[PDB]
Amino acid sequence: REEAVVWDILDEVIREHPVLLNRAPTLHRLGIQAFEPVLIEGKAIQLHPLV
Amino acid sequence: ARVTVQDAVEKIGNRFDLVLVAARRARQMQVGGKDPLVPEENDKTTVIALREIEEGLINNQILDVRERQEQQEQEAAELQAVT
Amino acid sequence: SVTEFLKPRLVDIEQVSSTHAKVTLEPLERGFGHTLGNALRRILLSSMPGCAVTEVEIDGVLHEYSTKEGVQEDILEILLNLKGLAVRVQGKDEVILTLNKSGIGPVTAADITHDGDVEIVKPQHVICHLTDENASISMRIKVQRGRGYVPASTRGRLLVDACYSPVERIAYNVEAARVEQRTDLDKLVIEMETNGTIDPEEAIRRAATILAEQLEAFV
Amino acid sequence: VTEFLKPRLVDIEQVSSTHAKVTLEPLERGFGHTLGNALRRILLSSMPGCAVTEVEIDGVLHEYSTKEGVQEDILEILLNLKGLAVRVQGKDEVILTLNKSGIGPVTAADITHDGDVEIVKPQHVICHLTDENASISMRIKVQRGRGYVPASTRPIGRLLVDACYSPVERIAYNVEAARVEQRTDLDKLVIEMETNGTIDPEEAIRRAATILAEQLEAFV
Amino acid sequence: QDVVLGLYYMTRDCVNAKGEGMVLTGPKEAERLYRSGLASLHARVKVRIT
Amino acid sequence: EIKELLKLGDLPTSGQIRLYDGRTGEQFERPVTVGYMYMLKLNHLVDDKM
Amino acid sequence: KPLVGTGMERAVAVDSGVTAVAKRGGVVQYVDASRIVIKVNEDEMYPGEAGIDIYNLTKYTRSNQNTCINQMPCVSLGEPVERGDVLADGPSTDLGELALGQNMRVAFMPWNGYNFEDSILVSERVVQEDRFTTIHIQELACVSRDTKLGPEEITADIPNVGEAALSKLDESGIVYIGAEVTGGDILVGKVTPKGETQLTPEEKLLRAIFGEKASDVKDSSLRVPNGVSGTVIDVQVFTRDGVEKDKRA
Repeated sequence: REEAVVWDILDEVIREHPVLLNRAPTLHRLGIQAFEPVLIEGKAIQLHPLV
Repeated sequence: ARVTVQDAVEKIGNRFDLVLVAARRARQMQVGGKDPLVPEENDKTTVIALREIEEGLINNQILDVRERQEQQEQEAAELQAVT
Repeated sequence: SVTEFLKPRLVDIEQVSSTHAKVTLEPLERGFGHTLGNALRRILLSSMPGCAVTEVEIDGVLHEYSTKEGVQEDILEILLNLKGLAVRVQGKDEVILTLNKSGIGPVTAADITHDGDVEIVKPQHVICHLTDENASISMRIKVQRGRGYVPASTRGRLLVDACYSPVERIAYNVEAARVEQRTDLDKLVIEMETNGTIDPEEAIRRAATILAEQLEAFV
Repeated sequence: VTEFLKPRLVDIEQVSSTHAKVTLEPLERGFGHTLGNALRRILLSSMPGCAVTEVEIDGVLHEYSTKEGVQEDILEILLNLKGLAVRVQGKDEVILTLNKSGIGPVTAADITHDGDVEIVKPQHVICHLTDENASISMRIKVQRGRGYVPASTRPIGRLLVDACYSPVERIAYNVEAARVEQRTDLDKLVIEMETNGTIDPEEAIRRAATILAEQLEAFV
Repeated sequence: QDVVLGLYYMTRDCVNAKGEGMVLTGPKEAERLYRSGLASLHARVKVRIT
Repeated sequence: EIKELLKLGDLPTSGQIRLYDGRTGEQFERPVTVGYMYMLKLNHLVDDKM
Repeated sequence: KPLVGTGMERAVAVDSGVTAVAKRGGVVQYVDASRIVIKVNEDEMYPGEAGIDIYNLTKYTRSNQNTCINQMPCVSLGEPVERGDVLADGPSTDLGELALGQNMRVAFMPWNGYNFEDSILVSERVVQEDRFTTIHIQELACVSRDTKLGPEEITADIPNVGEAALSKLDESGIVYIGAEVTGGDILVGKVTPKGETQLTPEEKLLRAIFGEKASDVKDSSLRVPNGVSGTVIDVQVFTRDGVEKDKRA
């Protein structure tokens, strides 16, 4: 039901829980790297420009 | 929060034993019985363990000594109630 | 019920030594962070009441491309040191100061004559160095009250760019905030660094006062 | 430093009903651009409007259908109403009603007068009729609001139309030189705004300044 | 692609720009000048560096 | 012929106009190219991919 | 109507069967949102049948890629037309010219890195005017298979859900036309007599003792795929002979 209290729980748990981002053709080891999630309103991953 | 682990790896120049010892500390802090030795700043057990290694008060040997002492205390106190 | 917006509050003001600070405002309306930051930045680095040296004359200098015997610093270096020489003066608009010294060692700002109501905020500021005991330096500086930055190119007298404005460096950074329900908000984080004449918070408050006073004919 | 001058409204060159030209004078060095940019941002961002929100047509269930005798699709009618301009004075919300019959365009003027609400563009075409025996009886709900409010974030007859609570449409400012008060180096500001007609330029400028002052009131 | 273009545009010199040749006491007032528009971003000057 | 069609209107012939920034209100040097390109919306929507 | 085309737009639009080209020239007589009537000219009128053309426009219908094929008239009443002229323009067409998308004021310049590799920065005006809004028509179907343990029924009586989930469904267990359904709701509530097992060691007796009636009524449902909202624009029911089509049918 996506209440108003679940979002606070999600914020509490996302703090220090790295996630792995991995593009399809992982040619070399850099093709998969971990980032700390930041909650973004939308439907698309916002990926740092440098990587 | 944490950005890097380079100081911790500098203190344990293996980059892999660091992961195992930090995992053991986080497990001990999550089951956990024990409590952080560094002022907790609203961080999960992983960050606490890595920062606590960064301070230089834990590595494999210190943790092993602590576990041995805890087992000795359990043996003694459990023995006192028995005999 | 259609006019009130999220009124910002200074949620936190962390700072460094009193010449530097960092002011965080949160939560600002969508896009209000940029307008407040830009207005405050422009007002602070463009027109702020303040005074600083404008023109200095040496006893034996007649062109800016000149030199004095017995001084480590040439004319350009000493002009630069005077450029950042922070000075505070009372209601007097323009006041002339005198500097005389001879003796091997640095020529600190505090060694300028203390007569008058002029107050110096950085006593240990280095103005010039001299090596020869026989050589001497005698200087008179002119500080005036102005309304921003006046490069010398705008038109034995040597001119110095008048850095009236107290703020040395100012920059703002708009970051995303969050509220219980709304998400697309702004968090203004002003990063201010003054010359020491006034505290950063006092400078921000004076800038806000000026900008609000500019709007007294509307509100 | 005799302290800064205080800008004040000097003129309003109302070129047309929709777009006007406000003037502010005097302004010191730098203050012209700063105030102009701040007012542009405030004006474009936040100004109360009266965009349509809900429409209840009698013979329509959803917006993806058609009514016999109406040239345009229903969704076209909803879009045209989204384009509508309306001004109310005494109420946060009002429920306009429209009843028209006979061949010919259904202009906004056919909306019942309800004198408290003024339609600023009577010629705004909403829909066409084809035959004399086709009738439209649609209830339009208009309410006060601010910014852009999509239909998603907020019976089966009701059709929800995206709100566009923004009377302004184009703000342009240029700083000029005004040799006034026997003094030079004083700039005059001109704020040429083009609204949809649902707000007076003087009120818009005053409200923008009020918002900016309230925001600045945090640390004054 | 864009960071490199930005830095390349920043760190460059033309023969003459606004406020060419003036002497600056440090990077901070250089930024203060550029933001206020007194001297162009690319103008040969003399700066005191630490 | 593109230049001629530009010149028929009041628009600049070079095809580049001077754009002021929305946020800071300051001018962009190096006037930029501005026009009306015909853009499409491809049938690859994020909610069909997320 | 793309500002910079190639002149081939009209040929593509008219040739493809999306627009309603006029078979015979004449004068339009009655044109509403779903029909165009052409009064054939005296010259072109065939000897005999009279014989004025009627064009039925195809309103919102599903396409092979979940897109809406919508034909709308582009002519006003009393407007003459010629043979080969365009009367209604289909999806992504304008006055007989193929216009796939929109055109909008574009400016080539790096903007704070928000267009780093090839990304595009859109002004909120484009969203406000709803000029890239696209209608997608999605078809959802539930089947009542003659499975063992009895057949399946499309009744509205469903367990494990109160009247709140049944609010949109009518008395016949089907959603109203025009309901503003959202993700996770029930479209066509079907419950299968093909449900769950018979009494085993007083299963039903123990359920009655507890206080809850667990029956053979097992809840299937045709629920909208999660996260998809929209409006129900049509409901079609197909029934084999001798099945006693329900009230909604």
